[PDB]
Amino acid sequence: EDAELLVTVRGGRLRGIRLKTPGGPVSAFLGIPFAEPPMGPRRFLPPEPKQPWSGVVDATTFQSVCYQYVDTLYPGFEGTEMWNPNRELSEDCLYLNVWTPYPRPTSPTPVLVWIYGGGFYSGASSLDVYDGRFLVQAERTVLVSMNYRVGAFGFLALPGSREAPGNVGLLDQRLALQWVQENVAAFGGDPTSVTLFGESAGAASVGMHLLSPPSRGLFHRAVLQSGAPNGPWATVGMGEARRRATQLAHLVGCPPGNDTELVACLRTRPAQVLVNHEWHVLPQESVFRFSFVPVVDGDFLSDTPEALINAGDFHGLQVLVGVVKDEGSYFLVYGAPGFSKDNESLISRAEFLAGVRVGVPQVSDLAAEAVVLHYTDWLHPEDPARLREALSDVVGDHNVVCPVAQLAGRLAAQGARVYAYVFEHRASTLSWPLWMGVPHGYEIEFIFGIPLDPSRNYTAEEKIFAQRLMRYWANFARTGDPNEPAPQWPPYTAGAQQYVSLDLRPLEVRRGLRAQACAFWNRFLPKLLSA
Amino acid sequence: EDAELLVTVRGGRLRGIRLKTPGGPVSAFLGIPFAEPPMGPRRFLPPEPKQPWSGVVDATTFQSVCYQYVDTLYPGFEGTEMWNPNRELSEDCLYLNVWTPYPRPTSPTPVLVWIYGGGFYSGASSLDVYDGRFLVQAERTVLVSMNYRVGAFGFLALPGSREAPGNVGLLDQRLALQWVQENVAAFGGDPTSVTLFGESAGAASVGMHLLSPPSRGLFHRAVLQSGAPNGPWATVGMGEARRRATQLAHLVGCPPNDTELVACLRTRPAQVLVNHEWHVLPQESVFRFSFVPVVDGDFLSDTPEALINAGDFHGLQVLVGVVKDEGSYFLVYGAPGFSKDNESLISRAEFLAGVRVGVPQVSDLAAEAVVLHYTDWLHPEDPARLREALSDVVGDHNVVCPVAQLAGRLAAQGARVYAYVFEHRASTLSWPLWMGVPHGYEIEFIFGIPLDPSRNYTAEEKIFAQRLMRYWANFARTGDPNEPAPQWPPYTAGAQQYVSLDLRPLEVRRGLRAQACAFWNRFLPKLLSA
Ligand SMILES: *[C@@H]1O[C@H](CO[C@@H]2O[C@@H](C)[C@@H](O)[C@@H](O)[C@@H]2O)[C@@H](O[C@@H]2O[C@H](CO)[C@@H](O)[C@H](O)[C@H]2NC(C)=O)[C@H](O)[C@H]1NC(C)=O
Ligand SMILES: NC(=O)c1cc[n+](COC[n+]2ccccc2/C=N/O)cc1
Ligand SMILES: NC(=O)c1cc[n+](COC[n+]2ccccc2/C=N/O)cc1
Repeated sequence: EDAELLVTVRGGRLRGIRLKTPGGPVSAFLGIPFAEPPMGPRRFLPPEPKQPWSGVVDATTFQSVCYQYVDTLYPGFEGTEMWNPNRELSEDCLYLNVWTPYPRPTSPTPVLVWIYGGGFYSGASSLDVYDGRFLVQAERTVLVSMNYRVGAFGFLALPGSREAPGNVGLLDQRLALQWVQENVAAFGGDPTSVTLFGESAGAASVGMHLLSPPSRGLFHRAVLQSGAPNGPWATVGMGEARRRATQLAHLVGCPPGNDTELVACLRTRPAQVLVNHEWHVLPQESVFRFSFVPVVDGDFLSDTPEALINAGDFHGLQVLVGVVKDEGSYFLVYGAPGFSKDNESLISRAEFLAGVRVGVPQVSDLAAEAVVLHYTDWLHPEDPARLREALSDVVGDHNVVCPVAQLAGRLAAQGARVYAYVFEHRASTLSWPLWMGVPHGYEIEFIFGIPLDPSRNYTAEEKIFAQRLMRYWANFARTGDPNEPAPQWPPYTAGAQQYVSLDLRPLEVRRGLRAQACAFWNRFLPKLLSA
Repeated sequence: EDAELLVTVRGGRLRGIRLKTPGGPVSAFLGIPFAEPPMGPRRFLPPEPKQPWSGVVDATTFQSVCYQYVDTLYPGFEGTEMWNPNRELSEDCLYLNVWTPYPRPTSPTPVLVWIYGGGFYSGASSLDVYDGRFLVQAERTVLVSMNYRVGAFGFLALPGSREAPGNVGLLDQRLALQWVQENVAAFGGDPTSVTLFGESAGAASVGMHLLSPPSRGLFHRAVLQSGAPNGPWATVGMGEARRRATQLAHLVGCPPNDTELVACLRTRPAQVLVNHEWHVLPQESVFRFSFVPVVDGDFLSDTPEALINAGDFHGLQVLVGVVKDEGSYFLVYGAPGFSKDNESLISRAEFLAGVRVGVPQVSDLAAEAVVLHYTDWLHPEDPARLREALSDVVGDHNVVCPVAQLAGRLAAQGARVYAYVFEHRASTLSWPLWMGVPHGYEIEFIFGIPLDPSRNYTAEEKIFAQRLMRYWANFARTGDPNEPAPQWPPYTAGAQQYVSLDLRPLEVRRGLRAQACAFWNRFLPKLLSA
C-alpha cells in the first residue's frame, strides 16, 4: 500500500490514486462523500453531514453528476458536449474531490476551492475542463471541488416551509467548505489560506458566500469569473420562487394547500420528471433566465445581494474578478431570432428589436426602448453585422459585465483590494464559429492548465499562456496579489477602473469595464424601473 | 432729385436714399410703414394695414425699435451690444425696409425676406449685422426686413379673448409678407420668388409661416438658421400662456375677466411691461422665454411637431443649419460657474446644477437620463469635458436636434433639404475661444459684413463671405445653393448628409449629432408620456 494515497479524515479512512501529469505525479482523492445522500425523504432538504464510516472508502474516481437537464441543441458538437454530464445522473451526488502534490506537502499549503457554473441548473466537478491535476502539479497547490445540487433539487423553495426552505444547493457548497476546514490539513493543506474560485453561476455562488456571514469564516479570498451574485439572474424573490415551486408541482401533478403535502407529493416523482418540466415554469421564454436559482429568503441572504454589497465592509478581503471578451455571443445561439452557430447570424433590425426583449426579459416597454437607444448606432441603424455585435453586447453587458463591474467597484471602495481582467484569447481549438469571438466560459480551460494535456492539440504558445495564467491564479491564492514578488497588474479602483487583458501578448493595462454601457445598466435603468 | 429713389406703393409715395458699397451703390427704402401704429387701444391687437397717406414718406433712415428688454450683463461689450437696440424704443415700430440694386432692376428680381431673432422678446431690423447693402450689391436680389412686435406686445395671449388673442407679432410678419406681395414689384422685386430666411426665433418664425396656410401662399422658399418651430422654447400651450399673462398683470398692479385685465395692462407704460416679462417664467432657466407663439388652433392649428409630421412638403426647398457651438453663448447668462472672462472650468456639482438650468424639466428622472448620456464615465469629473458637455446639452436640446428633426421629416415628406454646419470662427470675434463658433455668428458672413473695409476682417474671410452670399442667393433663385466645384448634396433622412461651411472647401459629413439627437427626439419624448 502506498502511504501517500492513504489519508484519515474525521469521518473515516480514504484511499486515493496517483495521477500522472506531464510534469510529474499528483495525489487525487476523487469522490469523497461529505453529506448523506439527499434522497427520498431528504430531497429538497439541507444537507446532513456524512455519518462516519468504518474501513477505507476508495476515493478513486469521480462520483455521480447531480440530476440535471442535458443540453440537446447541437448533439455531438464539442462546444456543447464539454459541459454535459460525463458521469451518471443521480440524486446521490454530494461528493467532493481533493488534489494534492506527490509527495504530500511538508508545510501547510494554500487551497483553491472550485465551484462550477451552469446556471444553477447544471454542471459537475467531474468535467474534463475542471481537471485539477495540472494546476496542482504546476503550482504545488491543493485544489478542492465539490458537487452541489442544481435545479429544483437544489433551489426549489417554498419559502417559510421546513421541507423546501430553498438554497440547499448553496448549503451543499457551504458544508463542503466546512469539510475543507476540518479536513484539508490531513492532505497537507492550509485551512487558514483558502481561496474560492468559480465561474458563471459558480462565480455568483462565490459572491453569495461572501455576503453570507456563516460562509465568510470558511475562506479568505475570492475569484469571480464571468459572474456575480448581483446579476439579474442569480436570485429570485420569495414570492417569485414560491410561484415557481407550485407551478412546477402543478405540471407534475401536485397536489392531486399544505406546504408539507405539496412537497411530499413532489418527492414521489422520479427525478427525470422534475427535470423535464423544470423550465416550463419561467414567466417568459428567454435567454439568461433559469427557473430555480438562490432565493433572497432572509436567511442565507439576509437581504438582496446589492443591498448586501452596498452595506458591506470588505477590509481584509482580496478579490479577483473578470470576464471574457465576448460574454454575450454564446447565449444568442440558444434562442434569439436569427442566430445560429452554423451561419454568420447577420440579423435584421426587426430581429434585433425582438432579441432585445428575449435578452432583457421582464422589463417595461419604456425600458426596452432605452436599451434600443443606447445600443443602436443611429448612423448605421440597420447594419446586420453591427446589430449582431450590439445584441451580443446587450445581453452580455446586462447579465455579466455590468453586474461584475458594479461588484468590483463597491468592493474596491469599501475596503477590499480588487483585481480585474478581461480574457481575450480565442483558443486555437475552439469549435464555435469565429463571429462569437471569445465566448463565455472559454478561459476556464486555460486557468486549469488543460493545454498541458498531451492528448490535446493546443499550440506551444497557448501552453505557455496557460502556465502564466495558472501562476497568476496561484499567486493570488497565496499572496492575494497575482503579481510575481515583468509588467505589473494594477489593482482595480472605483476611480481609475484599471484592469488587464489576458492573451498571448504581455499584460496591457486598460481603463473601464464597458464604463459607458454599464453606466446605463447600473445607474440609470434601475431608476427608470422605480419611477 | 434722383428718380431712382422715388417709388410709389399702394399707400402713397416714398423717398429712398443711395447707400455706398465697395462694389458700388444700392438703393434703400428704410422705415416704410406697413401697419397702423399699434398703440393705445391697439396694443395686443392684430396689426391693421397702414392707411394711405398723402405726401412723401421719408424712407431714408431706420425707424424705431419695438419695445424690448436691453441686455445689461456686460455693458459696452461688443459681443453684447451688437444685438441691443440701435434706435429708440417705441410701440410705433411696425416698419419695414427694402434694398434694391442701383439703378432699380428693370426685370423682376428674386426677393429675400429677413426675419430677425431674439427669443421673441427682442430684436430689430435696424441692427448693423443685418445691413442688406452688401448682399444686394454682390448678388442683385431685393432684400426686405420688417420689425415685428416682441415680448408681451407681440405674444401675450389670453386665449379665447379678442382683446389679446396672441401671436400678433407673427401677424405683423405675415402683414409685412402681404405687403411684399402687393408692393415689391414697384422696387423691381418678383413677388413670385420670395425666400424667407431667419435666425433663431426668426428661423422658428419662418417655420411657423411654413406651417400656417395663410402665410404659406405668401413665399416660395425658406431658410432656417439655428432655429425651428418645433423647439421646446418656440411655442407655449394655451393654459400656460394664460397663466403667464395673468401673472404679468399681477406683477404690474392689474387685477388679477379677460376684458378688464387687458384694459388695465393697456394703461401701463410700455417700459413697465418690459421690466417684468422675464419674472413670469416659472423657473430659473436659460433658453426659455416668457411670451412666445401660442398654439391655439388659429395661427397654428396644432403643435408644430404635429403639423410637421402630417405635412406634405413636395415642391418645398429648405435651407437649414446650425453653428458649431450652439450652446456656449447661453451659458454665460446664468449657468453656475460660467463667465466669458474665465475658462468656465466647472465642477460636477455645477454641471449637474447646469443641467436643471438648461433642460428646465422633468422634475425628477428626466434629468437623470440627460446626465447619463452626456457624462464621460471614464472622465466623470474633468472640468473641460463638463463645460463642453453642458454646452452640448443646451445646444442639442434647443437647437441642433430640433433642426435635425425638422430636416428629417421635411425631407422624408417631399421637401428638398440642404443642411450646413457653420464652423468658421471670425477673427474679429470678441468672445473667448472656449466658446468656439457661438450662436449668432454666422449672420455677419451671410450679410457680407466682412466686405466692409471699415471692419477688420481678413482677405480670406471676405472671400468666405462672398461664397456664403452666393450659396444663399443661389438657393433663393433656384432652391439649390449649388453653383449652376465640390457639391452640396441634399439632406435625406437616411444619409443625413450636410456640409461644413468654413474657409476650407465644402466637406460633406453625415449626421447632425445623430446619437445625441436620438436621445432628444426619440427616447426622451416617450419617457415624459409614461
Ligand atoms: C441562420 O440560422 C438561423 C437558425 O435557423 C437555421 O435553420 C436551419 C434550417 C439550419 O439551416 C441552421 O442553419 C439553423 O438552425 C436562421 O433563422 C431561422 O430562419 C428560418 C426562416 O426565416 C425560420 O424558420 C427559423 O425558425 C429561424 N430560426 C431562428 C432560431 O430564428 C437564420 O435565418 C439564418 N441566417 C442566415 C441564413 O442568414
Ligand atoms: N430544466 C430544463 O428543461 C432546461 C432547459 C433548458 N435550459 C436552458 O438550457 C439551454 N442553454 C442555454 C444557454 C446555455 C446552455 C444551455 C444549456 N446547458 O446545458 C435550462 C433548463
Ligand atoms: N423675457 C424673457 O424671456 C427673457 C429671457 C431672457 N432674457 C435675457 O437673457 C439674457 N440673454 C441670453 C441670451 C441672449 C441674449 C440675452 C439677453 N437679451 O438681449 C431676457 C428676457
